[PDB]
Amino acid sequence: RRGKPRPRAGMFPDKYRRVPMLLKPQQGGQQYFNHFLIRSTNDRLT
Amino acid sequence: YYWSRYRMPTQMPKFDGPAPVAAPQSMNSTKTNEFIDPIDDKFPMSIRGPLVRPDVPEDQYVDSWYICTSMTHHMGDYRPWSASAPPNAFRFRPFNEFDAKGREYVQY
Amino acid sequence: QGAVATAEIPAFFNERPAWERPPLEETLYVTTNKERYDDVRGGDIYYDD
Amino acid sequence: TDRFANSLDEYAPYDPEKDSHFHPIQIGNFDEYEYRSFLRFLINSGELAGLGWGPLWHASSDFERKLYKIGFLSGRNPQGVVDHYHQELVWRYDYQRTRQKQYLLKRRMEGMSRGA
Amino acid sequence: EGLPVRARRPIFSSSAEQRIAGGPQRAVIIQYHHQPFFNPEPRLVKVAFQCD
Amino acid sequence: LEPCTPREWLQFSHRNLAYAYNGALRACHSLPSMLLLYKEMKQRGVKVD
Amino acid sequence: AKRRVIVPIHPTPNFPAHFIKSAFTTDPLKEKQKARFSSGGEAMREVQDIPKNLEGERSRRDLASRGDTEFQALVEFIEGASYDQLISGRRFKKVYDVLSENDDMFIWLCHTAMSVLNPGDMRSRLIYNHLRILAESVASGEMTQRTAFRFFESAVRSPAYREIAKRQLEGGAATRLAGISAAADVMRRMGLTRRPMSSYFELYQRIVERSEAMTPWGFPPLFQFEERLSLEPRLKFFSRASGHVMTPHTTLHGRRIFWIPPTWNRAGRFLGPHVTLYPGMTP
Amino acid sequence: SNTEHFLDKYEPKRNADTVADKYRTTKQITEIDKWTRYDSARADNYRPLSI
Amino acid sequence: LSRTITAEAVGLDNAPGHYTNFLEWMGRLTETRAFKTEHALFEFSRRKFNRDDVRVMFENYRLMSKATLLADSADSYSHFYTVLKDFARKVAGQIGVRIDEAEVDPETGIAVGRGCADGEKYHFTALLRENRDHNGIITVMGKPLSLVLDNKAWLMEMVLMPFDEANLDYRDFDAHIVSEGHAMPSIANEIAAFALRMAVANALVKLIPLTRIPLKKSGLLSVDRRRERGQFPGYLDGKKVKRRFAKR
Amino acid sequence: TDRIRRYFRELEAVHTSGSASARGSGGGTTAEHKQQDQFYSPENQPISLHRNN
Amino acid sequence: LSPLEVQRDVGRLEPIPSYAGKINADRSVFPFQWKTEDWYEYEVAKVRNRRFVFENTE
Repeated sequence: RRGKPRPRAGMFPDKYRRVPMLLKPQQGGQQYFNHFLIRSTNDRLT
Repeated sequence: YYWSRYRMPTQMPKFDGPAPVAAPQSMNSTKTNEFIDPIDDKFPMSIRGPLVRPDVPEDQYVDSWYICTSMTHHMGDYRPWSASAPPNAFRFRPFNEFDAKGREYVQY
Repeated sequence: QGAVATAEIPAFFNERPAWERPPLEETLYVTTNKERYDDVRGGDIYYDD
Repeated sequence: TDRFANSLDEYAPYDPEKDSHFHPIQIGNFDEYEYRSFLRFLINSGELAGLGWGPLWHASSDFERKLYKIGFLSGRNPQGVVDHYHQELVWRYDYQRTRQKQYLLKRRMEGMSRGA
Repeated sequence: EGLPVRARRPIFSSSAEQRIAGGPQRAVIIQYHHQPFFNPEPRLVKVAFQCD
Repeated sequence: LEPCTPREWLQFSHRNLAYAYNGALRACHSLPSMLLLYKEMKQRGVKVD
Repeated sequence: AKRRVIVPIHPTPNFPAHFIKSAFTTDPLKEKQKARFSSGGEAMREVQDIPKNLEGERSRRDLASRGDTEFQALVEFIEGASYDQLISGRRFKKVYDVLSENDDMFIWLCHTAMSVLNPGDMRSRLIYNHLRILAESVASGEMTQRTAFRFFESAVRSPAYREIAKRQLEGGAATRLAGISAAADVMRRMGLTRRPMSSYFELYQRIVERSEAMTPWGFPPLFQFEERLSLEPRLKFFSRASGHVMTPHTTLHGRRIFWIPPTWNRAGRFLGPHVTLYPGMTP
Repeated sequence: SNTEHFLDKYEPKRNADTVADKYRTTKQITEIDKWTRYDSARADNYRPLSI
Repeated sequence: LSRTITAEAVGLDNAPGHYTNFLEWMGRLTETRAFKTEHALFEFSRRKFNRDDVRVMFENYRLMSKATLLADSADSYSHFYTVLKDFARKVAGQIGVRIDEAEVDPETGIAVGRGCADGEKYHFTALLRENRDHNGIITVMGKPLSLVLDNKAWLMEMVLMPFDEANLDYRDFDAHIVSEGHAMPSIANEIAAFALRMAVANALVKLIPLTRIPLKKSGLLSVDRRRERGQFPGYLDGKKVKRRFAKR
Repeated sequence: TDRIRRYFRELEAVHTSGSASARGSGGGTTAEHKQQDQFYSPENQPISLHRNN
Repeated sequence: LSPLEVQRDVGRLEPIPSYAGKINADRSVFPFQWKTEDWYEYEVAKVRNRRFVFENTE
C-alpha cells in the first residue's frame, strides 16, 4: 500500500469466497444424464 | 443529598484470588484479547455451531447500546420457535399452505 | 448479589412485619435519621438515631 | 451500441384499415413449419457456403437444440430469428456438446478396456 | 363445516350499488377459509340456506 | 428427528424419511421385526416407495 | 521534566477501598499497561484446586448423595443442544477431565505390561501383589510413576532369577498376555473405575495404538516418566492425545464467543458478533 | 390397534422385551417442567386492581 | 453365539498359563455392549463427533424417565449406552436433496418463487403457471422477455435454463416476473439475469416438486451473497480507492 | 503399492459400469438411488473442477 | 400428458393435481401483460390517493 510492497495474492481472502461451491463451476446439462445412461446400456447389449 | 441515591446498596465482591482458568496471560510476544473467551472460541465450529447466541426468533434480541453484543429484552428467558407459530406449523409459519410471497400473491 | 435497577417506592411494600418490630414506634420511640459527622471508612453514611 | 440509429422517428400509431384504401392482409410470425425450414436453411446452407462454424462444428450444439433455443429467444419472429442465429455464436450456458463429448470419450475408453 | 348459522340473505339487484341485505334465515356453513389469503376483506362464508 | 429450528426444517421431508426407513428395513433379517417399522412409517405419514 | 502529579482518591459510598486500589494507580509509569484478571467463588474454586476436607454431617451427606459425576458432566455438555443454550467448550473440557481423571494411571500400567522384558510370571500371587500395591500407590499420588516403575522392576521375584530365565527365554523377553490380564485384573479388583470395562478397554487401546510406532516398546529414560522437562501433550507416550492480510485487525470479526464483550470506548467500528453483513436468502 | 390389521398375526412375541418402550418413555407429570425463579417473578396476564 | 458356544464347550486347557483361554476370554469381551460403549466414550474424548451427533445424543437423553435412569444406572455403564447408542453405532459402523410437496394455488394453478442478487438491487418474483395450449410466453413487468432483456441472447438463455435442467418444455409454461428491488429503466445485464433465472427456477420447483433435484445439482437454486461495497467518503470514487499518499 | 491401489480401484469401477446390461430396470441399484444419484455432480461426472482447461 | 400429469417419481404413484390440464389459457387472464401509459397512471394515482378514505361509514 503506502510505500510498502503489495501482498502476495494468497495473502488475501478468497476472491470468490461468497459464492457457493455448487456455482463454481456450474454442473449444467443434467437433462442429458438419463439419455446417456439408457444409451450406454442399449450399447452394452449390442 | 442528591448523591444519596448513588451509594452502593450491597457490598461488592472482593478480588481475592488468581486469574480464572485459561486466562490470556502474556509472555514475550503474545497477541492478547481480554474479550475473546480462551477456551470456547478455540473449540472447533463443526462441533459447537456457527451460533453466537441461543438460536431463537430474533424478536427476542435487541442490539445493545454501547456494547457490541445482543441481549434478550426479556432478560435471560427464552421462548423456542415452536411458541411463535401456531401448533404444529410446517416450517414454522402463520399457515401451512404457502410461504410469505405465496400467501401475498395468492391473496392478491 | 448486586443491583440491576433502582426505583423509589413507598416503604409500606416491604417493611419489617408488625410482629418482628417493637410496639408502636411512633409513640414510644423518638427516631431521627441523620448523618455521621466523622469520616466513615466503610459502611453506611446514614444512621438511625 | 445502438440497433436503431437508422430507424425512423415516428412514435405515431398506424392502421392499414382507416389510413389506406387498399385491402388489409395480416402477416404473422413464422409458425413452427416455416420457422424450421427457414432456420435449417440459414444454418446448414450457411455452412456449406463456408460462412459458419465449419471445422469448429463440434463447438456449437446440434440443429435440434439450436432450433428449440432460437425458438424461445426469437419467439419465431423472422427478424429475431435471423438475429439470434447470429448471436448464437456467444451462447454461454449450453452444455450439450460437453456431455456428448464426455460420453463418447467414456465409451471409447471402455472399448480400449475390453480390447486390452 | 356443519355449523348451524343464521345468515342475512343477500338480495340481488342490478339497481343497487354495493349490496342489499335481508332478514336472517337458517343456513349451514359449507366452507370457511381462515387463512387471510383465501378469504380477503371483507370476509366471506360459503353457506347453504335451508329454505330453498 | 422432528425439526425444532428452521434450519432443521430444511433438512426434513417425508419423501426422504422414506429412504431412511428403507435403510432401517433392509437392516432387519426377519419379517416380524420389520412389521413394526412399517407400521410406524405408515402411521406417521411417510411417502412409501 | 514536568512529571505528572496524580491526586489520590479516597473511598466513597460508590467507590469502595479494594475497587480503588484495583482500578486506580497513582504512579503514572504504570498507566496503560494491560488488563488484570481475578476470580470470585466458582472460578476461584476451580482455579485454586483446594481439595475439600471431610467434615461434619453436611459434608458426609454430600458424599452420600453425590452419585455419578462422569455422567453428570456428560449430561451438562449434551444439554448445550437444548434450544435455550449453546454448546460449550468448557462443558466439554469438564467432561474430558472427568473421563481422563485416572488416565496416567492406565499409562503407568502400560509400561509395566509392555516396557519390561521378563517380569516373571505375572499370574503368581507374589508378583501380582507387587503390581497391585504399586498401582494403588500410583493412584492416590503416594508415589511417582518413576519411583513405582523402578520399584516394580527391582521387586523381589525368585533366587537365581536369570538362570531360571535361561530355562524359558532365549533373549529374555517373556510373553505379554499374563501381564495384560494381570494389569486389567488389578484395576478391576482395585476400584479404579466407576464403570468396569473402562479399565480393560483403555489399557488395551493405548497398547494397540503404540504397536505401529517405530521402536514401540523402548523409551528414552528421561521422557518416559515424570521429570522436570517433559514432552508436549500430543507426543506423550501412551497418552490419549496421540482476510489473511487483515486477520490480525479482524480478530473479533468472526463468530466469536466472548468473555467480556467489547465496548464502545475500546472498539471503534465493531458491530457485535451476531451481525450478518452479506445475508443470503433463505425460505 | 383399534381394528385388527391382518399383519398382526406375525407381530413378534413379548419374550426378551425387557427393554419394553411404552414403559421406558413414560414420565410422571411432575418431571416435565421445573418451577423457576422466572416463574416466581412472573407478571400478571390480566391488569391487576391494586398491587 | 457359535464362537461362545465352542469356547465354553472346550473348557479349561492344558496350556501352562491357561493361555489360549485368556486369549479366548480377552477376545470375547471386545464384542460386548460395554466395550462398545467405552469405544464411543474414547472417540468422544478425541472430538470425533459433530453438532448433529450431539443433538442426537441430547434427544436420546431426553427420552428417559427418572425411573429409566435409576434402572440403567445399575450396570454403571448401560445408561451411557442409552445416550451414546447412535454415536457408538456410528463409530463402529444419507439424505440427498429435499423433496417437497407442491405449493400451488388450487384455483389459479400459479406457483410463486423469488430470486435475488446484491441483496438489494435485484429482487424478482416469478409467477408460474402451466399452459395447456402449448403456447407459452415469459413476461417481465408486463413486457415480453424479448424486449426487457433486450434481445441479448446470453441473458435470456439464463432464464431458459431451469426448463432445460428439469428436462421440460418451455412452451408449456407461462411466467410473469415482478421487480421488488430497485427499479431501473433497464434490467438487462448479467446480474439481473442471474436473479431472474433463480426466480423462475424457484417457481418451477414449487410447481413440479421432483424437478428440484436436478436444479439443485446444477446449482440454479443456489443463492450467492455478493454486494457492491457500501458507499463511503474515505475512498476517492466512494468505493474501493484510497486517497493519494506522499512521503512527508 | 499405489499401483495396486489404482489397479483395483479402476477395476471395480469398470465392474460398476461394465455390469450394466439388465441394470436398466435391474435390481443392482435402488430406486431411490435412481432418484438422487443419477445426476451429474462433482463425485459423479463433473465437467472440470478446475480453472485453465 | 401435460407436465403436471407426468409421474416423475420412480418410486411413487401420485394423485394428479386437480388443476392439471384444466386451467385454460387466455392472454386476458395470464401471464400479465400491459401498456405502459396505463401502468404509469395506475402507479401515480395509487400514490396520490393514500389519504382519501372514509373511515366512518354506515
